[PDB]
Amino acid sequence: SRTSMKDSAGRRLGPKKYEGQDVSTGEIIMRQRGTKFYPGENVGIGKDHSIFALEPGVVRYYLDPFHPKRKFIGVALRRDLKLPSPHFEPTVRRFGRFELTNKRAAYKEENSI
Amino acid sequence: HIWSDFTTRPSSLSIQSSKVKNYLFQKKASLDPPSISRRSNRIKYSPPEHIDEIFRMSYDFLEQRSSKFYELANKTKNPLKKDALLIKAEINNPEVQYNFQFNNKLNNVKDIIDYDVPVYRHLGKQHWESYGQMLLMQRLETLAAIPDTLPTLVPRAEVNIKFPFSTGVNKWIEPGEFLSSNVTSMRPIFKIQEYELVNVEKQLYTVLIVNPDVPDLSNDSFKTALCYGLVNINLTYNDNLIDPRKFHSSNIIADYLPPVPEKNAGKQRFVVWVFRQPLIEDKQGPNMLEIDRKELSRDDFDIRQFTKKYNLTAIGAHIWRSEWDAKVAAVREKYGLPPGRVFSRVRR
Amino acid sequence: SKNSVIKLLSTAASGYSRYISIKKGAPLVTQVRYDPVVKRHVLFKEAKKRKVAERKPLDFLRTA
Amino acid sequence: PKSACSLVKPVHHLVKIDKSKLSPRFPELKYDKSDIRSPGFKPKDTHADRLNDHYLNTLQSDLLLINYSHNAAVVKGLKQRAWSGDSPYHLNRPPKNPRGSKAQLPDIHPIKWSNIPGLESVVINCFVREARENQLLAITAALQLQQITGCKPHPIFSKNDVPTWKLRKGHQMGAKVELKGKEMSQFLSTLTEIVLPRIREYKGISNQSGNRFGGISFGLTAEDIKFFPEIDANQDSWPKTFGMHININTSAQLDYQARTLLSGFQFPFFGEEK
Amino acid sequence: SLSPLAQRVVTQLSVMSASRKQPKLLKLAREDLIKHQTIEKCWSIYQQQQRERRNLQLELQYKSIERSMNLLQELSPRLFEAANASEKGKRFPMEMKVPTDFPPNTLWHYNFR
Amino acid sequence: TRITLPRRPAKKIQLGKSRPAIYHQFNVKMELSDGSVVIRRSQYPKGEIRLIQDQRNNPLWNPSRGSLDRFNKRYSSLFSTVELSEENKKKTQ
RNA sequence: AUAUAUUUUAGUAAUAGAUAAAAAUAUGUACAGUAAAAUUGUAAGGAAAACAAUAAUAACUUUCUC
RNA sequence: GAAAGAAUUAAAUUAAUAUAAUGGUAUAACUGUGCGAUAAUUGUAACACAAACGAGUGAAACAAGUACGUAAGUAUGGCA
Ligand SMILES: [Mg+2]
Ligand SMILES: [Mg+2]
Ligand SMILES: [Mg+2]
Ligand SMILES: [Mg+2]
Ligand SMILES: [Mg+2]
Ligand SMILES: [Mg+2]
Repeated sequence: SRTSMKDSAGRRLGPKKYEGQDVSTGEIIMRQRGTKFYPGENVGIGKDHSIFALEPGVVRYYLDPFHPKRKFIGVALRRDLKLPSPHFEPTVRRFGRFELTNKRAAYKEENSI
Repeated sequence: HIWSDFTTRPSSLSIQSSKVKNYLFQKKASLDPPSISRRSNRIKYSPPEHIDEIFRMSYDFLEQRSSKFYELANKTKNPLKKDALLIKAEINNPEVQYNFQFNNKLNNVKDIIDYDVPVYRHLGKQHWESYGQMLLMQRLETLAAIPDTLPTLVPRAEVNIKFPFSTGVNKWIEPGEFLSSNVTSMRPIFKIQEYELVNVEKQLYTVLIVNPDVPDLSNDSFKTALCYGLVNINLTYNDNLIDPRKFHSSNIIADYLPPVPEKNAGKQRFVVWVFRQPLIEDKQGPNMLEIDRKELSRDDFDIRQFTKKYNLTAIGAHIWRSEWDAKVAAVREKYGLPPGRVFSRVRR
Repeated sequence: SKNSVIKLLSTAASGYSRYISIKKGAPLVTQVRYDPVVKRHVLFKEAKKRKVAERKPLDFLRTA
Repeated sequence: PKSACSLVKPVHHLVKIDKSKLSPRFPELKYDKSDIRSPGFKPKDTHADRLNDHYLNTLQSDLLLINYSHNAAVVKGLKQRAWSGDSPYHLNRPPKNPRGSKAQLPDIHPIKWSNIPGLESVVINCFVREARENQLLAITAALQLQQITGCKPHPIFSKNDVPTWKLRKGHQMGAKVELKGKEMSQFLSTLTEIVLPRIREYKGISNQSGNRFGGISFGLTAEDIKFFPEIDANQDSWPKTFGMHININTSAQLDYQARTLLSGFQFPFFGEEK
Repeated sequence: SLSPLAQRVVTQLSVMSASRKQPKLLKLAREDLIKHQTIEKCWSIYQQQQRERRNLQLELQYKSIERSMNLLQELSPRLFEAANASEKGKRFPMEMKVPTDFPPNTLWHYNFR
Repeated sequence: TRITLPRRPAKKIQLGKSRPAIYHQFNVKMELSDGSVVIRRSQYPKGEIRLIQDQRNNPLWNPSRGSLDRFNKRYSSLFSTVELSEENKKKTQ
């Protein structure tokens, strides 16, 4: 006899973060083999086509008319925003830094070049 | 022979250099080109054979065509059509081609390239479309100065800026340049070169330099800042350099505040926009407009809202972008602005 | 053994060195990489000696 | 590489950015090849083309007159058929391929003053099959082609592999040359006058030859090439000589129109037409 | 090193090649360049005009044919039918030759068949 | 086994610097079978050629309009139609 | 026309185009383009070597012209 | 009315992807070409995915240096 008793395990390749879900920077929204979902707004894409969040926000799945026949995952900076954002409106940006109210810290920062 | 006549036609259509003109129009290939300044090089040079007679024939052909066009041009009443006819007549003139190609378009001398003349203006427009306009568009799109400030641009006027008063050096700013705080310490100089047919006497303009990237920590985002605001400026095709000479203190809706980027706040886009005024009929002379100076604010400035209010149309744009350096504190001190904030290096 | 290991020693004489793999008869492998002792990009060269598959030096000067 | 995800970003303006012009890399390349300042400059309209002039004067009007069919409407070709929506599986389904063919066929227009048939291009494909043994034979064939045309040939390489015929893949084997405009016209004139009459039992081009749409072809043996005046003048210099295929491409809607056009330029046609 | 056949092949190759056979680049003065441009542009315009003239003439001929055929259809149906036949295998006569540079010894043949 | 010319390193034609192959060509006069001359540009150095067998003397191109030679030469006194009629009895075949 | 001297040419070798599905540098970046099959043909060529051809132009810009 | 350009629409990922099979890829990840041969570099790597541990995977950001690109930027080996 000779049996075909050999197989790899399942690659855990679902969506790891869902519509309306809060995200943090670095977090993986999708694991996939090839771009089933394309990286949308405020979202990066890795070597393994893994969509990850570039900013803190709300994960949103959407279609964009500019790219028909392509699904997108992006991260809205608030829950208020429809994440296929209006084209000619200005981009919702995050400053994401804090001023150094502390005097010593500010001085150190000024010194550093 | 319409192109030899200068009774009704401007002086600019001729070549001002006499030697060059003589070289162009001779009966044999005897003379040597004025372009080649050096004797040895002239000796070395040999122009292609038979070029003269054929050239003369071509001139005659195109001169005839121009004359025919002129027959139509004078009968025409409406202005844009007339201008187009004039362009058609003179665009193939060798002399005007020589003038345009081989002399400066930016700081045009009126006798050589007159932008009051329609043909020369058309040529200048074409030149702008070929390179400078495309570049400007690229810099607006890539840096994200269009959607962030003002939705779109349909580039009509070529806008070039300069910073003569601060340092001393002469340099037209390439769009999307990084300028030092020393360079942009004092105000800039605009040159709004208009290529469309427009009423020079009536048409006024406004110029707004806006900084979309100043950080607002309440919103955790950015806000706009009107760094320099002029209104009701008069341009002329040749007389178009917007300098403290031209505009009065009444024209300044918001007088120049310099780029003073904060440490680690990032790179700050400064995108000048040039709008033309709405032109009112049944009113001789330039129609002014009053700006509510308490209503518009400098620390936060809705450009789009402002445009909507005064019914402006953005014809031109230019952009530089400043970031923090050692001298920004000195600039602030000179202007009497406060010490200036310092942010964390990490965008956490 | 088809692919052998080699030691690339930094040309700026720090002592820093990086190791890479090559085919047995591959050309001499020099590469410019960051030397952290010197804090710059420097040339690396093979410290040891080894035999090479001798390619005919292609002649740009048109011979004969 | 952090990723392979290709995704062109949309823009916020309608100006067409020519990216080539914004660089300062290839200043000679910014000029058109027609422009004198380009190193690629070549005098195009050097002398009056004779065959072309003849076509313009005599033939074109005659051809138009021939091809007039009264109130002739357009004949649509075989195209990809859409599905009837009589099932919800038709909803994003690709269209059925054409009726007879796998590839779509073009519409045949009525001939009017605009779309009169005329010569478009000649291509002279010479694939020498002995060059599977000897690469130098390909070179000689290319030279011959150049001599014949006065135009630069392009080398043909073996695209396929096969054992029965001793043929490798990626081996230089003969050459080709697409003639266009005045050189092509000259070549046709030479064919009509010098070469094809010196072929002994030459009936003509077959009427069964051709594409379905405005393309006619034939071939010359190695015996026939020695009648070309460039080859004939030095028979010592040309010991070997290679046959060739000659693809004539017309601006004809159909093949009978193309045949008629070629006849106008003194090409004989012998076989029973389709 | 090389055979006589190899040598002859090399010579043949050289005939086709641009190696050390081509002159210097055609440089012009600015005035000369302008003159050239004006020559070329004018020529191009002339060619366009000629094309339009010929094209116009062809259009006029087509219109005349259309006018004729309608009239024929109106008057005599049989004549119209005869006119409007498929001329699929129509061949230009072999006497209508492509006009040479200079004429032959016998300009015209008065007898035939 | 395969006869070849082995390639040297190729010369780098830079982008923009590529020049079109304008081969050396002479204006050559072809006189056809009849006296009709035609000018054609040609690469071989010969200003004038006169052709013997052309379309202008081929029957296919105008329908409306040396062993044999040796034989004629050495059977000339006999003068070899009448001769055909004499030597053509079609009974035997 | 011919002699000597001093040079110059002839080492004859392919890409001429940002080349684009013959073969060849498999990682970077910048710019650009589209394959395949099947069908109709064509010198040896044949089911199977190579080359050609095979969906639609409404609107827009420029040019010439009635 | 004609010529040229810009192109758009339809179709296609059946070819091609160093290599199995699957998913992805013409907006090309496929192919050609210039430069290059550098990022098949150096210290800190949060946060995620996966996950008994040992390991494995994607990776923002900070700092040093390099290559290409007018620029925007891209590159810490290869469509996965
Ligand atoms: Mg599994
Ligand atoms: Mg697949
Ligand atoms: Mg878990
Ligand atoms: Mg662990
Ligand atoms: Mg790969
Ligand atoms: Mg790759």
